[PDB]
Amino acid sequence: AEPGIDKLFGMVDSKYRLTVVVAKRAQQLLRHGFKNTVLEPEERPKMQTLEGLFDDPNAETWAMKELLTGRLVFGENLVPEDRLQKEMERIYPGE
Amino acid sequence: LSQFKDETNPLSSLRHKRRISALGPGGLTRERAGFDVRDVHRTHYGRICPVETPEGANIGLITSLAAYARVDELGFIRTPYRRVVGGVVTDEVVYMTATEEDRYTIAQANTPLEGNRIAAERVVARRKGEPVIVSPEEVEFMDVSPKQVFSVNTNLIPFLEHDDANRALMGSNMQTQAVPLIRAQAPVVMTGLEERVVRDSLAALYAEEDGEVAKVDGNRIVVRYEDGRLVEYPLRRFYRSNQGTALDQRPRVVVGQRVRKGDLLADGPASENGFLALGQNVLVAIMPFDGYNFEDAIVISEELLKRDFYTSIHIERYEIEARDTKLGPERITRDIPHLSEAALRDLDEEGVVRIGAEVKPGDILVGRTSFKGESEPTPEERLLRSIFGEKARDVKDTSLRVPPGEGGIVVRTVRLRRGDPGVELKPGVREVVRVYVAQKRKLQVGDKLANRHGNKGVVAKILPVEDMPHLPDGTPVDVILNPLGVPSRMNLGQILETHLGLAGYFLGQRYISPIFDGAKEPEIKELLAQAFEVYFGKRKGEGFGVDKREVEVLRRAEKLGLVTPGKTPEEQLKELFLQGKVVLYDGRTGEPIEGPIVVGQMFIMKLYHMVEDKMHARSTGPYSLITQQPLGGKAQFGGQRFGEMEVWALEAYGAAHTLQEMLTLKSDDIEGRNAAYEAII
Amino acid sequence: MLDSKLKAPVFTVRTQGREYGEFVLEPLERGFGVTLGNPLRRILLSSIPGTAVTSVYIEDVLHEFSTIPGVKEDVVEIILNLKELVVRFLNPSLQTVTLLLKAEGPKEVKARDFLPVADVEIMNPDLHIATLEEGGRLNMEVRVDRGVGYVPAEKHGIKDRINAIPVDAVFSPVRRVAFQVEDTRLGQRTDLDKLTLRIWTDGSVTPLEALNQAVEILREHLTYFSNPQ
Amino acid sequence: MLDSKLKAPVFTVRTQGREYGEFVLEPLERGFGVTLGNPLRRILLSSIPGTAVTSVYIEDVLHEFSTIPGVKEDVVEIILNLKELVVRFLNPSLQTVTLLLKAEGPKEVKARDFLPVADVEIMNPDLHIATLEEGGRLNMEVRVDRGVGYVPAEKHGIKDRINAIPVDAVFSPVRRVAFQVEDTRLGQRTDLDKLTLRIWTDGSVTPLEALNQAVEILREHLTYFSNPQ
Amino acid sequence: VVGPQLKLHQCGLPKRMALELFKPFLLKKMEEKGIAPNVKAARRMLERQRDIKDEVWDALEEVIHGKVVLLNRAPTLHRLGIQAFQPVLVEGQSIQLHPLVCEAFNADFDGDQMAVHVPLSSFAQAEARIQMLSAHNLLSPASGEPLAKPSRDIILGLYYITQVRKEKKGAGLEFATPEEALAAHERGEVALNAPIKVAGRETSVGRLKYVFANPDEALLAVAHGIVDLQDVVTVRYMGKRLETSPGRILFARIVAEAVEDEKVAWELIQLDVPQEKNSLKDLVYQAFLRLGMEKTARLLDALKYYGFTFSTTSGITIGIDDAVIPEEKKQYLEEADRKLLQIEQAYEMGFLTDRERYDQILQLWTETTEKVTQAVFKNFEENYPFNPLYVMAQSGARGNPQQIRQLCGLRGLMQKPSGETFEVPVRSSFREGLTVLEYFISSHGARKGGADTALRTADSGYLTRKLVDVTHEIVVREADCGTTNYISVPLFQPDEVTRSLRLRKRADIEAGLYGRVLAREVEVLGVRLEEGRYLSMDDVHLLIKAAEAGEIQEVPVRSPLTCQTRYGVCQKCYGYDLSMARPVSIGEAVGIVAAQSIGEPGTQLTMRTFHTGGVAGAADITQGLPRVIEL
Amino acid sequence: PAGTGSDFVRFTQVVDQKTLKAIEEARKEAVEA
Ligand SMILES: [Mg+2]
Ligand SMILES: [Mg+2]
Ligand SMILES: [Mg+2]
Ligand SMILES: [Mg+2]
Ligand SMILES: [Mg+2]
Ligand SMILES: [Mg+2]
Ligand SMILES: [Mg+2]
Ligand SMILES: [Mg+2]
Ligand SMILES: [Mg+2]
Ligand SMILES: [Mg+2]
Ligand SMILES: [Mg+2]
Ligand SMILES: [Mg+2]
Ligand SMILES: [Mg+2]
Ligand SMILES: [Mg+2]
Ligand SMILES: [Mg+2]
Ligand SMILES: [Mg+2]
Ligand SMILES: [Mg+2]
Ligand SMILES: [Mg+2]
Ligand SMILES: [Mg+2]
Ligand SMILES: [Mg+2]
Ligand SMILES: [Mg+2]
Ligand SMILES: [Mg+2]
Ligand SMILES: [Mg+2]
Ligand SMILES: [Mg+2]
Ligand SMILES: [Mg+2]
Ligand SMILES: [Mg+2]
Ligand SMILES: [Mg+2]
Ligand SMILES: [Mg+2]
Ligand SMILES: [Mg+2]
Ligand SMILES: [Mg+2]
Ligand SMILES: [Mg+2]
Ligand SMILES: [Mg+2]
Ligand SMILES: [Mg+2]
Ligand SMILES: [Mg+2]
Ligand SMILES: [Mg+2]
Ligand SMILES: [Mg+2]
Ligand SMILES: [Mg+2]
Ligand SMILES: [Mg+2]
Ligand SMILES: [Mg+2]
Ligand SMILES: [Mg+2]
Ligand SMILES: [Mg+2]
Ligand SMILES: [Mg+2]
Ligand SMILES: [Mg+2]
Ligand SMILES: [Mg+2]
Ligand SMILES: [Mg+2]
Ligand SMILES: [Mg+2]
Ligand SMILES: [Mg+2]
Ligand SMILES: [Mg+2]
Ligand SMILES: [Mg+2]
Ligand SMILES: [Mg+2]
Ligand SMILES: [Mg+2]
Ligand SMILES: [Mg+2]
Ligand SMILES: [Mg+2]
Ligand SMILES: [Mg+2]
Ligand SMILES: [Mg+2]
Ligand SMILES: [Mg+2]
Ligand SMILES: [Mg+2]
Ligand SMILES: [Mg+2]
Ligand SMILES: [Mg+2]
Ligand SMILES: [Mg+2]
Ligand SMILES: [Mg+2]
Ligand SMILES: [Mg+2]
Ligand SMILES: [Mg+2]
Ligand SMILES: [Mg+2]
Ligand SMILES: [Mg+2]
Ligand SMILES: [Mg+2]
Ligand SMILES: [Mg+2]
Ligand SMILES: [Mg+2]
Ligand SMILES: [Mg+2]
Ligand SMILES: [Mg+2]
Ligand SMILES: [Mg+2]
Ligand SMILES: [Mg+2]
Ligand SMILES: [Mg+2]
Ligand SMILES: [Mg+2]
Ligand SMILES: [Mg+2]
Ligand SMILES: [Mg+2]
Ligand SMILES: [Mg+2]
Ligand SMILES: [Mg+2]
Ligand SMILES: [Mg+2]
Ligand SMILES: [Mg+2]
Ligand SMILES: [Mg+2]
Ligand SMILES: [Mg+2]
Ligand SMILES: [Mg+2]
Ligand SMILES: [Mg+2]
Ligand SMILES: [Mg+2]
Ligand SMILES: [Mg+2]
Ligand SMILES: [Mg+2]
Ligand SMILES: [Mg+2]
Ligand SMILES: [Mg+2]
Ligand SMILES: [Mg+2]
Ligand SMILES: [Mg+2]
Ligand SMILES: [Mg+2]
Ligand SMILES: [Mg+2]
Ligand SMILES: [Mg+2]
Ligand SMILES: [Mg+2]
Ligand SMILES: [Mg+2]
Ligand SMILES: [Mg+2]
Ligand SMILES: [Mg+2]
Ligand SMILES: [Mg+2]
Ligand SMILES: [Mg+2]
Ligand SMILES: [Mg+2]
Ligand SMILES: [Mg+2]
Ligand SMILES: [Mg+2]
Ligand SMILES: [Mg+2]
Ligand SMILES: [Mg+2]
Ligand SMILES: [Mg+2]
Ligand SMILES: [Mg+2]
Ligand SMILES: [Mg+2]
Ligand SMILES: [Mg+2]
Ligand SMILES: [Pb+2]
Repeated sequence: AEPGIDKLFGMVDSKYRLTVVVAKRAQQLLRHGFKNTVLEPEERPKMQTLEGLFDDPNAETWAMKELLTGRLVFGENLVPEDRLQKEMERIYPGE
Repeated sequence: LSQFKDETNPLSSLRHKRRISALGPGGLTRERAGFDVRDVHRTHYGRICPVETPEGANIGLITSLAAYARVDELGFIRTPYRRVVGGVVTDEVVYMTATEEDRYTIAQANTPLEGNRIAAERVVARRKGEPVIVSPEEVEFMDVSPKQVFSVNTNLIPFLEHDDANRALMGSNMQTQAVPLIRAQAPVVMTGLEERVVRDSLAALYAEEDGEVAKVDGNRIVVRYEDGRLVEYPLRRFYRSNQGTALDQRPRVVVGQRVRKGDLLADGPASENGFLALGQNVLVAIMPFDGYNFEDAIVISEELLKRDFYTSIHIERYEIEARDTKLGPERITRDIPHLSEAALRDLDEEGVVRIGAEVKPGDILVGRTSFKGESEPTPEERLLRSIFGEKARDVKDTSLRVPPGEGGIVVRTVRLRRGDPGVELKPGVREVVRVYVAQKRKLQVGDKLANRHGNKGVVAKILPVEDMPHLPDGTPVDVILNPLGVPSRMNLGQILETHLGLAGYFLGQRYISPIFDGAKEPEIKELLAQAFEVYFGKRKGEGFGVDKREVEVLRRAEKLGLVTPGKTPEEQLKELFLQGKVVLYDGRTGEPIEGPIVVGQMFIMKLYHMVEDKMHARSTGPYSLITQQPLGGKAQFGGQRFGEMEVWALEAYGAAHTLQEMLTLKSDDIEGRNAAYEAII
Repeated sequence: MLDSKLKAPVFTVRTQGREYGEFVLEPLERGFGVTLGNPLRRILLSSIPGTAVTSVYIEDVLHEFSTIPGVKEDVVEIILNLKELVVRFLNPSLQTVTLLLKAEGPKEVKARDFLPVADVEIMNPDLHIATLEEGGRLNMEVRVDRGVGYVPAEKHGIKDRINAIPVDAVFSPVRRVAFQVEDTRLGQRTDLDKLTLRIWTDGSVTPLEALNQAVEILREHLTYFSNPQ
Repeated sequence: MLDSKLKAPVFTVRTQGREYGEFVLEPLERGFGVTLGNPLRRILLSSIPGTAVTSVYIEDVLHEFSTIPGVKEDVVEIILNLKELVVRFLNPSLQTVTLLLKAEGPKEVKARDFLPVADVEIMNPDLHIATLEEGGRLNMEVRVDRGVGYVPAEKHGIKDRINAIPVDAVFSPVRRVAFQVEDTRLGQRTDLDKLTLRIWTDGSVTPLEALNQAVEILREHLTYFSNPQ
Repeated sequence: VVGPQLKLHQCGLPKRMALELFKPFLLKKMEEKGIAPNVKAARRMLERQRDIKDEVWDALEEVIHGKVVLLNRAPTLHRLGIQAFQPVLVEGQSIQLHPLVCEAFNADFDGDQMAVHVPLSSFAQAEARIQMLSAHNLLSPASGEPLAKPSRDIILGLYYITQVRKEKKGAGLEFATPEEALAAHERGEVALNAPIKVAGRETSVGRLKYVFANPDEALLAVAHGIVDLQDVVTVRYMGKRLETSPGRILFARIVAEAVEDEKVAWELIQLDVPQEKNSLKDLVYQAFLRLGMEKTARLLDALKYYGFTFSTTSGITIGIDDAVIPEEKKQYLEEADRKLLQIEQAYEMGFLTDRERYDQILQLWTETTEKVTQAVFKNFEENYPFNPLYVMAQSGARGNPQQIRQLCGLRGLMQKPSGETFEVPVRSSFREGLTVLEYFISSHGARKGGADTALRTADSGYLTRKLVDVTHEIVVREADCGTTNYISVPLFQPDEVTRSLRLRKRADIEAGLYGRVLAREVEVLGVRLEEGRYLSMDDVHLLIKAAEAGEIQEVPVRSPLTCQTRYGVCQKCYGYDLSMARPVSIGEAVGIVAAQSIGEPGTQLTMRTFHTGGVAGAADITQGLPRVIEL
Repeated sequence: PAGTGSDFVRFTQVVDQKTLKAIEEARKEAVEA
């Protein structure tokens, strides 16, 4: 199946919520620039015609590969709705 | 009450022709009705096959009459019945009305008969509708034969007796789906109507009266009758059946041959030598593979394709019209406006496609040029044309292209231009253009083949002759059938056919097994007995005895209970062979298949691909005029339907967006699908 | 050499013509005859090279589904018969040879009717191409190639003459393989495998030749086990 | 070299310890991974020579099913434990070596207890033969041989000392063989066999070594097809 | 078409189909690569088949990486009617489906066609491959029972491997005692008398002869030809001297390997029996709870593989000499035959009413039939343990008790058009000829069955419509609903035989307490089932076992019937079953997940007349779907 | 309204510790003069 799906399931209060986090994480993983990632240097994502997945294959395979680690933060009301998008653009380049 | 002639093949046309249905006029029965009409009433005997009805919504409503059944003076189905005055049975016959049959004590064919003498005191008869043990002295009438109880389409099944009536139905409808193979072949075992079927149907060409043959063309056989006359007999070379299958008469008579009145000069679409052939005899091993023949899946030996075995000639017919628009006539010229000559090649004849040209999906089959907008030109498209070359042909490219799916090689074309001969061109129709395309459909994964007993499966894997199950002597098996599809279904008859088939392979002969009166287990075991010498006898003389493998499988077999412990391998394998199974070695490992596996000659047919098999797949395309949902037709595949049942599926899961998109971005949101594509782009 | 090695495999051969050829080889230690015969059988059917009709061009015929006047068989039955034709050319320089033939009048066009080609031979002379009648014109060009395995006429799509029609290519010279492992009592202990495989061949190559090539394909494959990583 | 030959077998190895050793090799044309793996498996189990206990003689014990005083285990469990013993000798001269051992008193007779034999080594020292108690006398002679495959103690029936009891012969250094053929993609053609066989070994020899010897037994067997007769 | 090596996780979808479906995604990708300058270009590039540089396939292949597609079946009966897989692009026309999931969508491969959809948005993709993936929905919304299991061919494989044989018992070898008994029947077995598998209680000579030290030692001997797998040998596994068969030992490993917690692999497996679909099904459910979800998925294909493999070698096939006829059939027939003459002479006089005759005769055959059925099997059970036919039926693989009966023994009481069954049975089996009238007599009941399927293949949403119309809004959105009004589930049932309490059946209770939330505490066998605790099937196994001893008669448990959340249902009240096995996850469409589980089985239920029966004398109740309606 | 449409989860945002510090930096800036 998929990597630590159980581990993931356990990290949320509701099944359907985990899907919302991943999807929203995959959203910004592309939009603000694909290099908005917490895990990258040594052993993060990888696809084989070269090891080229490092740049842009699947967005959420990353989201999941990240959330499975302890750096993200998914809350009900974590960072005020409109100022988040502003700060993100300010800090993440690649357009 | 009238529909397209079902001429998938000869039997189908013959069976369709003699079919009965209550659905009709209005004065006669409709659809709220059926539970007592749909059942097989008692009187249905020699009158209507129990089994031949459809499988589903229509059942009992549409039924085909029995073999010997004839509608005498006013439509009451009468069946044959011979007379038996006293303990004497006669060769005289009364076509009897369904009502008068109640009046008498009738008996079944299966009653020991010395000739005119009935032979056993308490022998069965059946009064009107109830099975009854009557005495030889009351037996007024007897049944002509088992054949009268069923239809022509059903009587063709080998040992029907051993098959669940439920599944023999599938068998009878399977045959109606039989597609003529370039390599025709009559079954290794037949019932007895194969001949009569091709002859009464009008497949093969028969000789009127006796004579000699003059010329034998691929196109004509002008025979010379001895009466001092000679007639040319054209042969419908490659004509288009309503259903696409090919109808060709291949001459079976050589130059200068004295013909016997009534003998095949040419063969019908699917006959071998006057004998019906809807499939091909093929050696088959009946075991499990690496799940390749999982529920009902069949593994096929690549070796079957090397020989043009299951290949069938089909003919699709594409057509296009030069229409008259008020914007301007649609010309049919070799001018396809926007981009290349390579694409033009095969359209050779200024316009139409050149005969004998291989046409792959997308190539131009015929070219057409219609006008661009509805009434007005285009401001943005005006500038572009000007920039690189203002003067351009301001006409649209609406040319008949090959639909996704496949084309073959053009074989014939028709063009009804102005000044028509004696044709009816419709209004607006400036001129029509037909293009016939033919393609060799080889047996490929996804195709469905099935034997006359209802084993209907689909080809899941084409194996390299290199590794499938192989016999002690080099010959490999063509098809590997899963056993698990035999217990549930109840048709041991296929397993009875494979055995008798095994004998016919080493005995080099074909047999005929009637319906309720045919081969018997002891007779079969007898022929196998003769087969053992051809298979193992040559083995003894050719120079070698038994394997480590051969002996190994014997051990596990005696521990099984198939071979009497103690007897010698030679004698042991005979016992084991008579049982219908022989030792097979896994072509991949070379090691045996622990335990004897049966193998033999089973008649398997290939079924016709309906227009549904063309693997539909649609990305973006047309849209209905009023309802704004996805619609196909000619080239762009129609969209699949997402039904409530399917809706609930998604509703059941948390699939919220997935369900939203099915309703909005995929089918109906005008603005949605638009921004949807571009977004994805 | 005298004891375990001279007790080496006595490869005895028995071959008739170019088609059939038995091959015996014993003694062999436990379960080896099988071990050998099987791979060799797997090679004999797939890896060995061959020759078969790859394309055909008939006088006035434009596609495969036509019928020629004065010719009983239809073009499809003839291109079928051509797949049955087994030719044999002697060396590499002969990659693609077009065999030529033309016959008229009441004749049974047989494979011996093709005009002789210098390095090429036809093992299948009496095979039957057609039954021409009076006024029967048939002038064709059938191509022939050297390849391996089965190649659908669809896969190659051969193009010598635009009105030509490709044929399915089947090249394994080997028609069928078979192998038996019968016990042999050589004096000490009795468990002794005795391998003997029977090879059949279209004539293009020979049983013996085929076997040789086969064992080579396996040797060459055992070599591929050299550079670890 | 660049096209069909450089596309040659990439023999990749993974071996941890002398026991387990995976062996991958791809690409391979149609149905070859299987064609190779199978014979190699048939060789790895039977031809790779080996060494294992073939007979045992206990001090005062006469039958196979007896129990020795001061010795918890029974002769059947001991002769069982001996099948677990893996020895290794250096040259032909060593066909049959009887390993000697004798221990008394509260001791755990381990394989290191056997008196050293000059041309033979015991890889299985700490293996556990017995748990002796007071008045625990155990003096035995365990034979050892070099053979191939599995030989029931019934089939050989070894006879050094009349009260002796034969043991089932486990001579293959190979414990178990495992081969898989999974598809792999090389560009244009997707049908590609990819062989990878897993070899397990007692420790006497190594997976890699075993594989080598194996391929050789097959090579040597493919040359036995040389002199007709 | 079945794709045997495919993993649950994936499905083979034709490249040609993938091209059209994922065209836009492909177009763009073409521009990212040198293949096409722009979209319009890329499009024309693909407008015709002969024009595609194989670099395009590599583009498509790369596009698909990671994305998944949805597949749909003819009747979409339950949520699993649609599943998500990873496309593995393949040649040609057919779609390659995994075998395990063929249980979920009711699909056989004689011609069923499956549809396929493409989730577009990154969101749709997320839910589709996270919560809608086939590997993730393993258990069913109807019963906790596994939906995806080694179904037909795999059982068969896995069964044959694990089975022990039994042969000829002549010389009375009951070896557990003499030392001379060991020697003698060791020698005698070597001789031609005692088998390797003899009933001799402790160890038939087959165990006497061979003892295997390490695990592997056991299989090498097999490879060399000493031990068949199904043979009874002795072996020394961890800490035990276990007398268990080659095969059984191998199976133990297969699982032990599929999941490397070897000891946790032995704790949940019974090698004490041939592996049936039930032992297997159970194996999966355990594996699931016990280890982890995905690790269970590995074990599933582990089985799927060996099952397929062992299967082909076992060489089970079907010849005519396989369905064995009992020698007792001729007796039971005649004995019942002559008894039929008594009933006649008893009538010929004037004793039995015209009716009495009939009902008495049917009784005769209903029993005689039933008699040869136990007979035939008793034959296979005693004489041929390994009959290809019978084995398929005992292994959870394929075959019906009533079906085998129609081939070997006899099919015997067909009913007339109306329903009044015939007076005369069908004396034959399919082995020998089911005669003409026997055939025609048989034909009647065939149509009724067919007529019944047609009225029903009609509307499948009928029943499941009503349930989704009155139930869709119902969804789990909660905090523990604090209203504890509760329901008490019974463990004992009253009237079949008038008044005799009885432990409810095994399953029925399972379906009443499985994964429910205790309303109040319960001190049962020794353990204290705290309040609010979700009761696992293993707890639902404790309660029954306690009711067996006699400590509980009801069970306080929360439920949908007593809910306080108006348009919703809470976690504690729903219970356990998400397709998953933990509590229910908030936001689950429970309303429809219920409406479905009930709309599918309904299709198996009879369909004579809705407000059932027909006015005639005294027709008293109503069975099949007609009643579920009435209810 | 049932699946992810659940107002319970319709709203849920995601963070990187990097964007967490960035937003408190925005709040820090709120201190005037
Ligand atoms: Mg995983
Ligand atoms: Mg965690
Ligand atoms: Mg970065
Ligand atoms: Mg990694
Ligand atoms: Mg790297
Ligand atoms: Mg930015
Ligand atoms: Mg009608
Ligand atoms: Mg009216
Ligand atoms: Mg009626
Ligand atoms: Mg049908
Ligand atoms: Mg009379
Ligand atoms: Mg007459
Ligand atoms: Mg009657
Ligand atoms: Mg009388
Ligand atoms: Mg029927
Ligand atoms: Mg029926
Ligand atoms: Mg007839
Ligand atoms: Mg003449
Ligand atoms: Mg015509
Ligand atoms: Mg005739
Ligand atoms: Mg056929
Ligand atoms: Mg033309
Ligand atoms: Mg222009
Ligand atoms: Mg018209
Ligand atoms: Mg006009
Ligand atoms: Mg033979
Ligand atoms: Mg013959
Ligand atoms: Mg037979
Ligand atoms: Mg002989
Ligand atoms: Mg002779
Ligand atoms: Mg088509
Ligand atoms: Mg299209
Ligand atoms: Mg649909
Ligand atoms: Mg000779
Ligand atoms: Mg000779
Ligand atoms: Mg000779
Ligand atoms: Mg060997
Ligand atoms: Mg050839
Ligand atoms: Mg001409
Ligand atoms: Mg022409
Ligand atoms: Mg030369
Ligand atoms: Mg050459
Ligand atoms: Mg000649
Ligand atoms: Mg030459
Ligand atoms: Mg020369
Ligand atoms: Mg010797
Ligand atoms: Mg010797
Ligand atoms: Mg070489
Ligand atoms: Mg290259
Ligand atoms: Mg390289
Ligand atoms: Mg390379
Ligand atoms: Mg390479
Ligand atoms: Mg490693
Ligand atoms: Mg060694
Ligand atoms: Mg003792
Ligand atoms: Mg110590
Ligand atoms: Mg020395
Ligand atoms: Mg002690
Ligand atoms: Mg493999
Ligand atoms: Mg190494
Ligand atoms: Mg596969
Ligand atoms: Mg595999
Ligand atoms: Mg694959
Ligand atoms: Mg297209
Ligand atoms: Mg199921
Ligand atoms: Mg379903
Ligand atoms: Mg179907
Ligand atoms: Mg969306
Ligand atoms: Mg999963
Ligand atoms: Mg559930
Ligand atoms: Mg369910
Ligand atoms: Mg005892
Ligand atoms: Mg005896
Ligand atoms: Mg006994
Ligand atoms: Mg022992
Ligand atoms: Mg014990
Ligand atoms: Mg064992
Ligand atoms: Mg283990
Ligand atoms: Mg337990
Ligand atoms: Mg038990
Ligand atoms: Mg369970
Ligand atoms: Mg659990
Ligand atoms: Mg868990
Ligand atoms: Mg295998
Ligand atoms: Mg009795
Ligand atoms: Mg009276
Ligand atoms: Mg009366
Ligand atoms: Mg059962
Ligand atoms: Mg009867
Ligand atoms: Mg009570
Ligand atoms: Mg009761
Ligand atoms: Mg009672
Ligand atoms: Mg219970
Ligand atoms: Mg309580
Ligand atoms: Mg209490
Ligand atoms: Mg208590
Ligand atoms: Mg209590
Ligand atoms: Mg208490
Ligand atoms: Mg209490
Ligand atoms: Mg208490
Ligand atoms: Mg409390
Ligand atoms: Mg819980
Ligand atoms: Mg528990
Ligand atoms: Mg009680
Ligand atoms: Mg909770
Ligand atoms: Mg009443
Ligand atoms: Mg009643
Ligand atoms: Mg401030
Ligand atoms: Mg301030
Ligand atoms: Pb609640």
